Amino acid sequence: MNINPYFLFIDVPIQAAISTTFPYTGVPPYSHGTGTGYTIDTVIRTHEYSNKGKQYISDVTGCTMVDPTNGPLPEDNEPSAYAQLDCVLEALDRMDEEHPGLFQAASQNAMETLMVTTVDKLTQGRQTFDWTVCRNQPAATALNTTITSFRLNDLNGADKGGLIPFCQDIIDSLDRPEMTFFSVKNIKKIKRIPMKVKDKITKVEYIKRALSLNTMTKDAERGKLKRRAIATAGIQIRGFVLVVENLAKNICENLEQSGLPVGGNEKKAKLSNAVAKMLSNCPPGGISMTVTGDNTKWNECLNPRIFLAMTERITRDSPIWFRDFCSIAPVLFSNKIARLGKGFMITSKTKRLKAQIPCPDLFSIPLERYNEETRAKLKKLKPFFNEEGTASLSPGMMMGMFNMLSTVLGVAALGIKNIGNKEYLWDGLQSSDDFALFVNAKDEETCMEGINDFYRTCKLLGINMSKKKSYCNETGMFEFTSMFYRDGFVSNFAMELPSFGVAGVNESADMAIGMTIIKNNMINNGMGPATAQTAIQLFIADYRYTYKCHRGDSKVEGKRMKIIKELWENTKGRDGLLVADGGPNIYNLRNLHIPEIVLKYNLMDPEYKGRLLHPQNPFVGIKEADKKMDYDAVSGTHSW
Amino acid sequence: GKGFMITSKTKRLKAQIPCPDLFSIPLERYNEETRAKLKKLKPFFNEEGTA
Amino acid sequence: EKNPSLRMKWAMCSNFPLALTKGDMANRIPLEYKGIQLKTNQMCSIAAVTWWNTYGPIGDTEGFERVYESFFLRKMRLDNATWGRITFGPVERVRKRVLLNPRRFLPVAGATSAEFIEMLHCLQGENWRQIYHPG
Amino acid sequence: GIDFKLGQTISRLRDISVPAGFSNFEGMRSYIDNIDPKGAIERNLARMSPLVSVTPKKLTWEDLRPIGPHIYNHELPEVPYNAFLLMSDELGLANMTEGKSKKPKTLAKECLEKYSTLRDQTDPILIMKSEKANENFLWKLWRDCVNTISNEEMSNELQKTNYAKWATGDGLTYQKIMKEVAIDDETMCQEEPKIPNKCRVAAWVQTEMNLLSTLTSKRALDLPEIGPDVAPVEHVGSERRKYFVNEINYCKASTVMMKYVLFHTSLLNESNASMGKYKVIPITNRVVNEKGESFDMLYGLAVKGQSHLRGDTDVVTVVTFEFSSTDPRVDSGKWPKYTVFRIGSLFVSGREKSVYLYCRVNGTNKIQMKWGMEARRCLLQSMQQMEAIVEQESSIQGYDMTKACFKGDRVNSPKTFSIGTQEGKLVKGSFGKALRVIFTKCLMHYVFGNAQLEGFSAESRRLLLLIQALKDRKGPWVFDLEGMYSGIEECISNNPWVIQSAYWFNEWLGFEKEGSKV
Amino acid sequence: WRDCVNTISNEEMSNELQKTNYAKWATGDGLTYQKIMKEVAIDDETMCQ
Repeated sequence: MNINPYFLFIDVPIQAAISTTFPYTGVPPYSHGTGTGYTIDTVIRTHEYSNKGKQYISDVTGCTMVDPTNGPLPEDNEPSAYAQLDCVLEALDRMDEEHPGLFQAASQNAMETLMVTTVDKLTQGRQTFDWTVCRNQPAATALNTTITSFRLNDLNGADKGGLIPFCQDIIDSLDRPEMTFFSVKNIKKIKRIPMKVKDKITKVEYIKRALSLNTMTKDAERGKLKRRAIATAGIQIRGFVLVVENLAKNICENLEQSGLPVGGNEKKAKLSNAVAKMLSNCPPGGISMTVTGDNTKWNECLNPRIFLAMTERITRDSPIWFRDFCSIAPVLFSNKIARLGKGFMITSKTKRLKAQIPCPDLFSIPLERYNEETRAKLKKLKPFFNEEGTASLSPGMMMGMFNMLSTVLGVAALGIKNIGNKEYLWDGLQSSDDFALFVNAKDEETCMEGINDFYRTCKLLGINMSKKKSYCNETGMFEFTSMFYRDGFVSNFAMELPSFGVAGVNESADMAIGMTIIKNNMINNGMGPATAQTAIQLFIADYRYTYKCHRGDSKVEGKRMKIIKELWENTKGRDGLLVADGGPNIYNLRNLHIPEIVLKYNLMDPEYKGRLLHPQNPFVGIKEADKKMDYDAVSGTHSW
Repeated sequence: GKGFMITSKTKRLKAQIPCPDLFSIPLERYNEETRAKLKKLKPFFNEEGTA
Repeated sequence: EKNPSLRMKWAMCSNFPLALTKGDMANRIPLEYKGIQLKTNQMCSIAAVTWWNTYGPIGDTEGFERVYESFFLRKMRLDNATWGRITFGPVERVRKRVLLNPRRFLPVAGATSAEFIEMLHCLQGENWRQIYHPG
Repeated sequence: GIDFKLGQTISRLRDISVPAGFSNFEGMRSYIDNIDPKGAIERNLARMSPLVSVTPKKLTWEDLRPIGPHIYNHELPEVPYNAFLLMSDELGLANMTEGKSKKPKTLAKECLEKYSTLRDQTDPILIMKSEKANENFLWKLWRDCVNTISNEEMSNELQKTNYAKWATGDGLTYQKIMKEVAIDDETMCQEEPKIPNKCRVAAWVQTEMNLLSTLTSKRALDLPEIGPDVAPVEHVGSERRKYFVNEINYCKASTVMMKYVLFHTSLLNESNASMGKYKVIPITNRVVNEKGESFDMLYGLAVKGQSHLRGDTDVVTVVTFEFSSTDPRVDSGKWPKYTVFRIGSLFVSGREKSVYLYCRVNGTNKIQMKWGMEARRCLLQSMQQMEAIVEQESSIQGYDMTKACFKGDRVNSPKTFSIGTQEGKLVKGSFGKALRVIFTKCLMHYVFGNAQLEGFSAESRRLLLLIQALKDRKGPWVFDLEGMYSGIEECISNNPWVIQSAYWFNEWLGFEKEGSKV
Repeated sequence: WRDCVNTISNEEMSNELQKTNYAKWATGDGLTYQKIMKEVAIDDETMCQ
């Protein structure tokens, strides 16, 4: 008798048991060593899909640029970045016709928001590339450092309030013959101390710094055998990017196909609505087929030049000042520069020695001293390599930069709905690089033609769909946004329930934030009662261990435990004790929305409540816990 | 004296072996000449490290 | 660090991870209590907090409820409420924009007042249903 | 108004960043604003070559073939055991305790004190050394742990700290030199990547699956209490919980999971507390049997050596010495990484049984320790399933089916699911057996998780959904199938779970084919 | 040799190498074995004579 776990699928649908098929209880595969190699494949891969375009030398930076747009049409089934401008405009024109006034409404709404926007908004985000230090620093730190350096070069506008003057000077800063800024200098005093120093760089150096994108390896990524590269941009492009993403978001919000702006429990509704609508529209006696789609090299075949065209088309009726503002981010992305990792490692086994060759000195060593894969990588990288350790990456995109705009382009291809007036009608859903397509036709053979026509049509817009990762079957069972639908039942089982542990802020808060997540999971992710009950148990065990607050009847020894045990005997009413004070846990499903302080107020003894709730106690981000999520908590001695 | 010295070149490691430990090592690790020398000196070798 | 919990796990075991204010109320905590170093001469130990709730002056609490009426209103709405039977049959939930507390798009099958939404987690279910009446 | 003027540099970038066929931005701007396309897509599609197409093919049971046929090749070596700790061959010295919580160092000393024959064993009987492990280094290191654990001092720091520098291999580390010397040095070249060996199925992976889903006499899963249940939903939730915990509490996988969580927790506490020193970290657990008696179980000791590295991915050498009662000679191909000594014997129930000590030099990062603490969510993963399964039954018939599903009732026989095969005949099992199998499957995903398991599980999902479509006669189509198979197969290199999972998938696929024929 | 010539031709009377690090590997000073204690050598099997 040999146990075969896969046999559970004989008596259960795979969708129902799909949760067990996902290894989300294990370590997310992290990146070990240099991510420099991975960044190089991205550059080689990105240019390999656009080498048939036009190659020229950029006069602003001297880099070797490649432009696959309007290039030769693809001849094979490999990924192709040769998007035809006329085809893209045709899709957008069809898109606008189906939603009259949408482009104008989004442009006007985006502008109104831009006028009111202030510089403090740029402080919201993730790690950004700081040109002053050539490193990665928080958005607030980078914004301040950029602001201070602009003051040195007399570039003002940041203090003027609105984002327009601040973004105006950024463009102005690109013309200054030399740029002065504060740099961190590590002088050896033995000790090493970093100080400020007034550093100056030339105009071309600043141009490259402004266009550069720091590259790391995508860590914690789940569901892939091989790592990749995740890039972050500097402050020079942030502000312009926020507006364009706002512009794309406004358009996408009004699209039925779009599923990227939609978030939460509405995804299940979107899946059900689309399949229901397509089945109803199915011709009598026809066949409705659904394609579980997936795009590979989705970011490496999208062109900033096309996004520049889309921004022009979306803002057709708008002031030139706004049209110029919305067209800057694509301009700074067509001339982007990819900073390559942190070099390579070369070792001698006989001498037991190792050394790190930095990126500027990649080709200073003979290529025969690199392994085969790196040797080939560097041979192909030479044309686009810069002497400062960076590689020119004009074609392609970087994941996560233009997500809303990419969805708009994908939805546009879905709106064609037919080719050659053939006897099929296709539609679907789109969210960033993930899509699902439904085709209705009189028979399967005509349905396949519709899918093949869609495949060819996508190739014309720069959208490549993976044949290896894509499959088709009759409508009613498909997958989208990593969600499984089957016969009217949606089985979202890919989100990993966040570690039900203390949020690490304080005792009363963590209990409030913790109990909020379980409640949200019940409401949103359809988390069941029992599993919700157990999620409470696991968190409490974690909560007591971290905070050293076990039940007063427990035999745990500790510094605070002795005081907790003393309080347990002293207090007459044990049920009123807080969990953090060694009190019993009284949380349940019905009461996942009341702070424990308020819960135990009635049961709390007069002495304990007065001590804990002393108006002037010596121990005393309350709204949102660092993504911003609100939690309900009560001020008290535990709020240190 | 002060004893022989044994080294491994695959790890760039070396160590002098004090005389009292002359026979704490398998003789198959000393050089053949010192191997014979110790195989002949064993009868008169004192436990403390004297002959 | 990039993980608040782990940073907090390491912080909790530290001798004096809590930052204490300066005042008379901060001087009534003993320096050491049966060996445990509550404070130092300011930095504070979590044991000092545990002592506060155990031994200390009983502060008055008269305006606490008035400051926190909303939460206490939630508590009494739960306490005075009544519970009915449970239906295990399939349920049909209509997506609507509802108010969580006395707004988000949620699937609700029945009363849509904020009283029911606040407890919605314990009422609706894929293959079960419960009858609830807020107090 | 607003005058957002453009500078000289930005304008020049804009001019050169236009699609092919435009000299400057103004030409591009005018073309988009004026020229209208009315069938450019149709013109291009006709002008596009016909060689590019989805080339779709109908999927049939004959199209589907076994995944990774190389796992049956008998020339390849048997995939070895590479988990951090012994799972089914584990032996833990039980010391009955009243229940008080004590420091791990004191727990180890008392457990070893009870077994004085093993603690005092100074002469090691080597059974097999893997390929390069130094028997003298490993044993001398082990005796360091026992002496340090059994000393009167309250610190777990190893007392040698200089023999351990080389016993653990810490001292055999390459020395970094400035870049200029390396550039000049011609003999310094980049190393080739370490390709993982291709192995074949091993009978020990199936055995662990068989053994770790079984019920034992010891339960190690204890959970905190919750508030009183006043609503029917709370009562049914508690009832479903009670049935679930009762069936998973005593499974061997539950005890194994807790040991992994506790060990990785102690490892992480020491990692921050200790940076450049060597520590002994007992591999302990807390268990309670049916009678309610609580035991302290010691599974070995581990030398967490140095660290001297702050971050996510930075190896911290860990040398594990784990007790076991299984002879490594029985399955030689399973322990090519372990240096195991025979350290003594004991009478578990009046019958003599050997006690070996498996030694191995391992490495870990901060993330692995962090995610080791997070191996209890396998409890959440395993349960979320039966909730759905029980819920689906409750939809069919009103009254709760938890009692019916697990034990049956007047109008419903207890639920059964196919669990395994014997002699080529499918076997059925209760809902408890399926629950334990599901829990164990989740645990092995954590234990054997790596880049290979993520790829196989994610890539194999496409095949699983294709088979589901075939079962429902939905007439699935695949644009290409060899490419899908190649992506799945490229991840089957040396991971025990992936190789075994491929064998299980092939077995299940054949059964589905036979069922389809009828 | 270039460092030698530069040091000799430098304005300062000092006659010591200004690099002090490249010469360390040029002369092979760093290419030396590291001495361990007798116990490990006894235990290890690859430490021959």
